[PDB]
Amino acid sequence: REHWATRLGLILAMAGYAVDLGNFLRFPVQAAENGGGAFMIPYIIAFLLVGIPLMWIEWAMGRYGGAQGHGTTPAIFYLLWRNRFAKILGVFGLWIPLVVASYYVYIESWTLGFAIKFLVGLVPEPPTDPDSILRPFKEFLYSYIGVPKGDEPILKPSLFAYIVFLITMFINVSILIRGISKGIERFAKIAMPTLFILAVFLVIRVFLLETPNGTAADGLNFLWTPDFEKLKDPGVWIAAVGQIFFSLGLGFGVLITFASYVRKDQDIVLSGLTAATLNEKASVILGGSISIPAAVAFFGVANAVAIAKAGAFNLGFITLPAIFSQTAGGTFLGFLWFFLLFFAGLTSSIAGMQGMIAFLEDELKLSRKHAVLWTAAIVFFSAHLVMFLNKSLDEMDFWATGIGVVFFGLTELIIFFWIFGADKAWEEINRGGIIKVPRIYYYVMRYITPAFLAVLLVVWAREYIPKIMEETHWTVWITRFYIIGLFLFLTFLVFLAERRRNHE
Ligand SMILES: CNCC[C@H](Oc1cccc2ccccc12)c1cccs1
Ligand code: NA
Ligand code: NA
Repeated sequence: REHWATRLGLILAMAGYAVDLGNFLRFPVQAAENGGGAFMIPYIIAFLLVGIPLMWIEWAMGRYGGAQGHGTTPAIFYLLWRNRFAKILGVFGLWIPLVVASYYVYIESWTLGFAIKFLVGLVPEPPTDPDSILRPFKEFLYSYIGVPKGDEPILKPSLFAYIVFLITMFINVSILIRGISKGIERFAKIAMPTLFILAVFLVIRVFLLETPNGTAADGLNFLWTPDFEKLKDPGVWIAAVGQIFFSLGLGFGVLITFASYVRKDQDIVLSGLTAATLNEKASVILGGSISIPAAVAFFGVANAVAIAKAGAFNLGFITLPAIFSQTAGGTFLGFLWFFLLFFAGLTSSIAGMQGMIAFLEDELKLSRKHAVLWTAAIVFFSAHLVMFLNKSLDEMDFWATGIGVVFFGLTELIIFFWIFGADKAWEEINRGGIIKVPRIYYYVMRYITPAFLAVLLVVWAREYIPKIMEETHWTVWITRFYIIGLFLFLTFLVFLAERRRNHE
């Protein structure tokens, strides 16, 4: 079985996964809408009661399973719990990241495409007024995606967008086919530094932004000034727990798979806590210093609320490109910005797609080459639903992310710590640990963490399901049809996996 070559490379791969577009876009938007600096109170709390505990647990289950040659949850859940159901529950952690890959790698391709379009200067050049500057870029993006101009829910992506998507897929395969060490780890050692450099460079450039409408200091002001009155809202405390979950990448079965390449007695306590810290630093220091400030600097603090309510997607693909077109040498900035995003995704997409590679290797005894190619084949095929069918992307995101993560995490907690036994689990976490987990975290992992995840479940159940189930167009059933079909298909492979083992 493959293994991580260097302790550093492990942390950089793990952090590479956690650091993504969410760091630079989603996190700054969530903070501004939920108390600003006051949002740090429920965010840090969720990081300590839910994020950190679950991080150690997925690392634990991973290494525990990796020692026995199994990187995926259909096998691992069957080692913690020896039930027919546990294999089935485990399919979700094989199903979830495969659904994400079905649309993320594509979104990742956009950044690459925009990065190229900006580097060669093939971008709109306005013209004055905000809607006169944004619209050429709002339309620039829509021509790439192929946003429907009619009542039809049909996307028509440009030939370029499709070709970049193919190139992007190819790039992923290139790294993935070289294995864990000479591929993922080797790239994590290049990507993360390059990522940091670009972030700092952009940060410095943004602080020097001065327009008649405001400055970057106005952006850091609006973002970090604390509105404690919003801490009364449960929704802020829900968004915080959700964000931490989302930022660390919990519930996707990616940490589990990655940590299964960690050797049996190697540290996971300190190593995980490090990678988790790298992610958070990137979010508050780098990410919160580029997007929101620059937006406020150019449009003034007057629109800072309107900008934040415009969503993370608009901020990153319409707003920020439009601002760069108005700055000295801004075409290059667009290139640095999109190339910054590109790597941030590429370091996550190679992680997300490793779970399916691992399964085919571990359970179906496929070579790494075959396991990589077939995984690429599945993702490429399924993506056409995202590329061509409007709002398919959102349906996959909704189900996979939302439910998947919350439900799976709570499943991971119960199986490992309640079913497999808390004491056996706690030892599994602290074993080989450079530092030991604080004795108080035993109670957090056993009660506080699943309580949070459960209240999150209930709130989530009440607010978002009734919405998607009735008010959405009928075409969502196509996406539902397909993502259900995937789960059935993955059930079947798991079935074939166990039938092959009884023979040998
Ligand atoms: C927070 N770090 C990774 C984010 C996570 O990343 C992934 C998580 C799981 C599988 C993935 C497969 C391909 C690409 C990214 C994947 C997601 C991003 C967007 C929706 S879910
Ligand atoms: Na993150
Ligand atoms: Na990444």
